[PDB]
Formats: sequence, C-alpha cells, structure tokens
Amino acid sequence: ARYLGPKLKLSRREGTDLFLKSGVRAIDTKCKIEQAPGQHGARKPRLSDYGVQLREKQKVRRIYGVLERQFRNYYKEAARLKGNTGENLLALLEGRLDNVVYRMGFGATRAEARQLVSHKAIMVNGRVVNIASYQVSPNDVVSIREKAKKQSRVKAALELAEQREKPTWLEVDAGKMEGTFKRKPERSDLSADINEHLIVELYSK
Amino acid sequence: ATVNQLVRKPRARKVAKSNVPALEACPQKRGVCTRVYTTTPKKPNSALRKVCRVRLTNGFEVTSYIGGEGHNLQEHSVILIRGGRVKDLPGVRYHTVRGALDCSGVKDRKQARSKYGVKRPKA
Amino acid sequence: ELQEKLIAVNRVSKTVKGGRIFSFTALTVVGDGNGRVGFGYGKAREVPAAIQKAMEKARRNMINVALNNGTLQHPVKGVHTGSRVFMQPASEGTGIIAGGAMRAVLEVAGVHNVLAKAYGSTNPINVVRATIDGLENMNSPEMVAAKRGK
Amino acid sequence: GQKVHPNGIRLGIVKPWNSTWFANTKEFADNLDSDFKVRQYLTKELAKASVSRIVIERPAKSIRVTIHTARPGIVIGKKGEDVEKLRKVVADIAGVPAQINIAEVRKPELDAKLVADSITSQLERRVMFRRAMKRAVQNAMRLGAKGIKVEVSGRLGGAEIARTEWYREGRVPLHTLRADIDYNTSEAHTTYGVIGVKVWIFKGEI
RNA sequence: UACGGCCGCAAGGUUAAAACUCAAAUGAAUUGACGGGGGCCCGCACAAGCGGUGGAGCAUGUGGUUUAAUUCGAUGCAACGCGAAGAACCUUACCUGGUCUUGACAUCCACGGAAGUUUUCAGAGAUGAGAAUGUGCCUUCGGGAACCGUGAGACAGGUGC
RNA sequence: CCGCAGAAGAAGCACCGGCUAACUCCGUGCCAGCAGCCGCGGUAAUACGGAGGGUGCAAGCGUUAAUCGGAAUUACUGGGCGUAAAGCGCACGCAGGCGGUUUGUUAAGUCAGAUGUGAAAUCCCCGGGCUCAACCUGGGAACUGCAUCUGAUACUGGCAA
RNA sequence: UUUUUUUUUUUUUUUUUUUU
Repeated sequence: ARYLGPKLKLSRREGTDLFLKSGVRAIDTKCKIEQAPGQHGARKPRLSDYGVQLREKQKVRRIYGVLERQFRNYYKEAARLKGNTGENLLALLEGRLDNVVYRMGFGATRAEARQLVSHKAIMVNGRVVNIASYQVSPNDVVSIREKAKKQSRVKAALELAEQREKPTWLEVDAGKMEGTFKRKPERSDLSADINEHLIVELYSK
Repeated sequence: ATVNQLVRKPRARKVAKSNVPALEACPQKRGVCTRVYTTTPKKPNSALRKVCRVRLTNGFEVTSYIGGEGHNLQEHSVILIRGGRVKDLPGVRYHTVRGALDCSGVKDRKQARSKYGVKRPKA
Repeated sequence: ELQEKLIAVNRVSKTVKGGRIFSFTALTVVGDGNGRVGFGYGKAREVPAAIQKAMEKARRNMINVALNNGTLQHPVKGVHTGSRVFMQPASEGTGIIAGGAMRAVLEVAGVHNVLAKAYGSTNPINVVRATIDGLENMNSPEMVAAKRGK
Repeated sequence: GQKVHPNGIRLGIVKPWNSTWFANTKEFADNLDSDFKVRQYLTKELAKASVSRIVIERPAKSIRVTIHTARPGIVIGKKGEDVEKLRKVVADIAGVPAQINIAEVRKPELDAKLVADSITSQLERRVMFRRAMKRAVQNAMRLGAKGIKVEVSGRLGGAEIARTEWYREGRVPLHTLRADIDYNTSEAHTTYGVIGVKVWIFKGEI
C-alpha cells in the first residue's frame, strides 16, 4: 500500500538526511540537493504559501511511510486529544510498530523496518501485531522474535547506530534485542527538524 | 460602466449563458426516441447527426442529441438521457449516453478506458 | 534582528489622453521579538522601492502589545466602518490561526496564540487599517488593576 | 524607456578609450579587420580572470596591447611562456609585432566592468542564481561606488519562459557628463538560450 | 402579474401569490470621447487682398476598357509624382526558354600543376570544336609562392514581415 | 504456528490547466468535442482529440440526481433599515403590545436542590478482550422538561397604601 | 432663469504568457 519507491527520488524532492535511507554512502554523494535536484526549472523555482507546508506534509507522509488513509484516521481521534499538534499527530510516527523498530536498532532503514514487522519477526509482550498502525505505549515491551533476533540486518543497524545519538524517550538491550518507550514524547527533543504545528494548520489552507 | 449594455459580453469566456427550460421531475431519463430527424439547412454543415424527439409530459415538445460515435441509433430504442447543449445545435436541450441495449456506439476505439467503458488492447 | 514583511498592492495603471500611464505602491509591517509591531505605506517609480519607502515608515518605534506570555488577555476594539473587528484569544499552546489576509501584523513579533479571520471584509487594506489602531488603544495587565481599584 | 550611455560621448573626460590608433587614408581597412581578431584571441585567453580593459594602442601599427585583467600572474603563467604565445598570435594576423603590456584589475568590487563578470559566472551552476545575483551587487558596493542599477534579460527560467528583471541598490543619474559613472554589459547561457546583463554605476558626482 | 372575491358605478384598486429558472449590478469616486459650452485666447483658421487652378490643347501612374494573358502592395489627419533619381543589355518583378539544385562567391586534406597571351569556327547567352605562342621568384631542389586544377567529408543562400 | 521451495504469484485508475496535483511532442480548423464556477478551440488550441513521460493515491481513481458548504441569512436562541430589499402622503378610534414607582406584602414564573423518569448501542470519556486495527464491549457519566416537595427573595405578574 | 448653424458616418480586429 505504501508505494515502495523509487526511494532516493523522494529525497531529491522532499529533502536531506531522511531516515528512509539512513545508512551507507548515498548521503551527500547521491541525494542531489545543491548539485541540481529539479534540474529543468532549477535556474529559478518559485515557492507557495500552501506550497511549503504541502511538502512538509509530504516529508511526514514519505519519511515514515504511511497512506493518506492513516493521515485521516490518525486525524479522527486527534480531534478528541487534549494536547498540541506535535503530540496529537507527529509523536505517533516515531512510535507505531513499523517505525519504533528502526529507533531501537532492529533494521537499518525505515523502508526495511515496516517490512521486518510485516514479515512476523516482531512482537509486543508476546503479540505478533504486524497490523503496523498499532502504537507501542510506554513501559509495555517490544522485541524481535527468537530466530530473527540476531539476523544480519540487526547487527548492521546496531554496529552503525552505536556511534549515533540514542534518544532519551525509549531504551533497548543491544545484545538480547528488546525495549520500550521510557517516557512520553516531547516537541523539544523528538529530533525531526520540521515545524510540527504546520501539518495540522494545512487543513485550514 | 452602463449595466443594461455591459451585462451581455464583458470579459469572461466560459460564461453562464445557456437557457435550460422546463423540469417537471428530473432532467436525466430513459428516452423512447419517438421519431428520428435528419434535416434543417444551416451554416454549420450538420451531416449524419440524426437528432430525435422524446415523449415526456413537460408542457412543450423536446429533443436530444446522438452523444457520439455509433451509426445505428434506432428510433425504437430506449437509451439514457443527460443535459449539456453544444453550441453547434439549435432546438436541442440534452444529449444521449447510447452504449446500452443493442446500440453499440464504441466499436473498437481502445482510448475510451473508463470514459465510456472498454477493455485493454494487446498490451 | 528585526522582522520585515509586505501585505498588499494596487495594479494602478490606466488609459488617459493618450496610451497608458502606470504607478506602483505598497502596504508593509515590521516587528521586534520583544512583543513590538508596527506598519505603513509607500509609493515610487519602481516596485522594490515602494516596498523600501513603506518598510522605513513601518520602523517608527513599534507598539508593545499586551502579551502575557504566549497569548493575550483582552480583545481590543479594531473599530472600522463595517469590519468590525474583534480577535478571539486562545489558551496559550495552539497557534496563530488568524486571517492570512493580515496575519503579518501579529507574526512579526512572534506571537504564538491568537485567532480570527477577516470577519466583515476580504480586502486587507480594511482589516489592516483597523488592527493597528486597536493595538495602540490597549491596556497592560497593570492598567486593568487600576481600572478596577487603585 | 531609454538605455543612454554615459561613456563614449566623453573620450577625454574621466572616461578613457577602449582603443586608439592612427591609420592613414589607404591603411585603415586591415587595422579594423585586426581590431576584432586581436580582441577575440585575448578575451578567450584571458577569460580565466576577465579583462576590464582590452586596450588597443598601435604606437607604430605594431600593437601595444595593454590588458587590465584581474589575474596577470596566470597569463604570465609559470613565468613567460604564455607571454610569448600572447605576443605571437595577435601579431600573426596584423603582420607586425605586439608590445604586450600587463596590468591588474585593481579591486573588481569598485570596477568599471568586473561586476557583470560576477553575475554572468553564476549561471554555470544552473541552480537558483537568485540566491547570489543581488548579493554580488551588494558585496561590490560594500568596498566602493554610491549607486547602481542592473537590468538582466533572457531564458532564465524553464521550458519556454523569457523575461526581463530590473534592480536598484542605490540612486543613478543616468547621463551626467561631469561624473565618475560607467555603463557596461556582459553575457551568459543556460542551455535554452541567452542571458544578457546590463549595468549603470553612479560611483561619484565628479 | 392573475385564474378566488372584498370593494368600485364600470375600466380598476389590494392582497405581492406562481408556473418555473439562471448568474450578479445600483452607489461612491475616477475616466474624458476631440467637443461652434461658458471664459482666456490663437493661426492665409478667417479678415482686407494678390496671383490663380479650373472649360478647349498637352506630360502621365490607378481605376475604368477585355485584352492573347496581365505585378503585388498605393486609396483621408498616419499612401500622391511609386520604392524605379531611367519596369526595351539595364540592381528583373514577370512572359519565356536555357540550366542548376553546395551552386554564383568561400574554407579544412588529398593527389597534382608554372601564370597567361592570341586567333579561327559554332551558339541567342550560359556554353561547344579546333590551331599557334608561351613557362617568371626564392630554391636546403626540400618546401612552395604568384597562381590554375580534378576527388573528398564538413558545406553556401533571401527586404519574409 | 513449524520445516521446505520460488521474488516468487498481487494493481490499477483520474490523468496531466490553475482548484489539493506533475507537461510537453503534436494534431483538427470554434472539425469533432469537455460545458462545473472558471477556462478552452477564432492556423503554432498546455487538460478537446492522438501519444510519450510520469503524478495524485493505491482497491482504490475519477465522477454523478442534488442541498447546505466558503458566505454571514427568517435570527424567542443568530439582524440588517444612506444601500440589494430598506419607516409604506394619512390616523377618527375598537381589539391588542408598553403602562408611573416604591413601602408593607406574596411566591405562581426566577433560582437552588431533595427524589423520581430517560431499563439497553449513545453522542462525551476511560478500561479492556481476540495477534489485533477494526470489532466486541465493561465502567463512569451527562440528558434544559415533567412530577412531587424543602427553600431563597433580585427580576416576570400581583395585593394593600 | 430664450437657448434647433443640417441629421446621419457597418462590424470586427487593436490589446508583447504568469505565480509575487
């Protein structure tokens, strides 16, 4: 359903450092920002007021990999929530089952991660819940299953993320590969560089 | 700046202007083709486009267009009616969708895809 | 580190004797990050020059709006001919959902929480000329105390 | 609605010649065929640093070519093997020798030409030249001058798009025959067609 | 506006209903059409006058004559003596035929050559068939010039507005 | 669910102005055609009509018979009367709406609550149970009035003076 | 607040793309 690619194309129209392709080489070598991305009109593009938010929509839709269906069925219940935009909508994208697995180090890309989850490798306290819109609440656990536990893909996530920032809101054991969300997300350390509030005000045009 | 002169022809090029008279129920229908007409000399050189009339209780008589391709659009048939008056045509106020029954229309024109409903070529 | 934006212009060019005559105008605003905002108009022979004559005019001192701290406490009367106008505060956490037809009057100082779009006229010159004169007519948190005692 | 030269009309008044020579009644014609030929070789050999003034004197029809280029060291080269080529190719057409004299273009910021050789470089990147154009003007005027106007014409967008853009960082009295003004132009391309730039630089009042 | 009547002496008053339809405008405020307003004027505009142009005879391009067949574009302030200040070699429109489509002019390599004076006969001209006399400057006799060829592969143009 | 065996076996529609959205190469002469507000085609038609690329989204894409959207509008709860539409020359009295304003006074409406109704899927919120999104539900709640009464005296109505 | 010196003079097609 999640369109699948060409994947590096998305980076040449959405932007730089995307978790889509976080690993090996193709960063600054091939992602074609400042070189010439939209080559034909690159002499002069012109932006728009809806323009700048519609590609920040795009950012959030394509970095984590989700439908417009989810973008309306997360909005449905968000309309009851008590907090701000970047807790009622954004915070959920770092914490749905297919996207938490990369944050912990069980797959080296965000397009990898969803596909390890959909292939029955991952559980949450004993539940194989590959219905991947399922969002892992704080403190209840999440693991890779036994014969998938130390599979080549996990190691090449762990020995590459080792030098990188391990963020404060969740934890993992790198040697038995299991973890949870340790506290609630906050719009002050969540580490997406986006202006959060702007995906929800885009529905006001 | 002088409204009963301006109102006609200022600046727009889609325009509203249409005249769509009578109603009685709804404008879409099934259309007994009542009698077939092939005639009436004009500067638009209007060959083969054989308009028909429609027995509908409306207060005055009414007429409808061939919609598109398909020569055998026969006066005993009861295909479907919708609005849209092409500038080519006096007297008419509606055009057919003529693909049901025995009528065919679309003989082999592969480009129709969802537009009228057709299957794929040698792809 | 002051803030500079435009909001409106006229196509102002006409038939005469005679061919065609042309002119070039603006309407602009400026702000300081410590809750200060201002406005004004210009004209020139050239378009980015009618912006400069405007924005040099918007730089006059910049009114300190009563902002305590991420929102504001009273909807001041932006009196005009039929605009009306009245803003609607919001509870300190939700954003500047106001009329993008004028929003730069509140955006240039950073103000995170206020809304209302342009309630009686969809012409910016009307909801601009109205907003800045409500903002100069305001009262501090400290003034409303005196207004209701001593 | 006009383009009105300040220079040219004024050869002896603060604004000195592009070229000057004295050829007689039946000895001009070849001198004129050589004044484009000698300038075409030089202005392609010197392109690596431009030439503000490509000055053709001819002291005895032999040609005293004075090249105010912003890097003379790269046309002295590794020490004077280019000079040798530089004094032969323009003398090969003219049938006489060539008195090659070098100079610097003393600060391209304040110059009578080299502002348009900022701008027309910027197009060799093909991406958002708008980031740098009006900034280059800014930068130049920060070491010298007191006003400048700029006009740029050409294919500077995409597919079929062709417009003209005009900017003013300071006041320009268009023609004042007493003043330290200049006009200049330069050229650039972008794989769709031309990009032709123009300037007026009111540097001083006298 | 009528299709019930309340009134009215009839015609009408008063209810402001409706079949069906169809796309925005009144108002400010600003234009200013070339304008025998009022008012300030002004010019052979008109004055007072002068020498005429005109009707018959000539120099001559439209149109207009049918002529074997006809060259655009000219048609008041913004077009007259075309543009042609030489429409019978004539700077070729066009009527014809002869000819070509690198043509006529002009380069980059390849293999070669001395450049020309003079006369006879054909052909409408371009072009065709013969006959005599001629052979330069350096000069590594290498390389070629002054200067003519034939084979290539790139390859030439015009008021079209 | 657990071993083998193969990326195997699963995807396309609107299209492509500008509306949320990515474009040219051409065709046919307001041919033939979209006709919703726009906008398009009057020999160089960006979406008409053929095609080539890629886009919006992925069992989904365009679109439809209509009504309100945005837009504010029959307004006890929400109003314009210089404007669209907009105090209708004119008022004999008959019903009607507003009847002076305070003390001693009352509590029928005003308000506060006692207790009842609205057993069960709400709408609003939390807690779970299937692998689980769904789904299947448990818990807490809030339902102007109506009844039947304990109060409280500033309005709505009165009684006395 | 006397202001008739003639009444009339067919249509078009002018408009150097656009977001600011």
